[PDB]
Amino acid sequence: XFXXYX
Ligand SMILES: *[C@@H]1O[C@H](CO)[C@@H](O)[C@H](O)[C@H]1O[C@H]1C[C@H]([NH3+])[C@@H](O)[C@H](C)O1
Ligand SMILES: *[C@H]1O[C@H](CO)[C@@H](O)[C@H](O)[C@@H]1O
Ligand SMILES: *[C@H]1C[C@H](N)[C@@H](OC)[C@H](C)O1
Repeated sequence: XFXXYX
C-alpha cells in the first residue's frame, strides 16, 4: 500500500 521507488 506504500509506493516508492526505492
Ligand atoms: C504505481 O502507482 C501509479 C499511480 O497510481 C500507477 O500509475 C502505476 O502504474 C503503479 O505501478 C505499477 C507498477 C508497479 N511495479 C506495481 O507495484 C504497481 C501495483 O503497479
Ligand atoms: C522500502 O524500504 C524503506 C526503508 O526501510 C522504507 O522506508 C519504505 O517504506 C519501504 O519499505
Ligand atoms: C522508481 C523510479 C526510480 N527513479 C528508480 O530508480 C532507478 C526506481 C528503481 O524505480
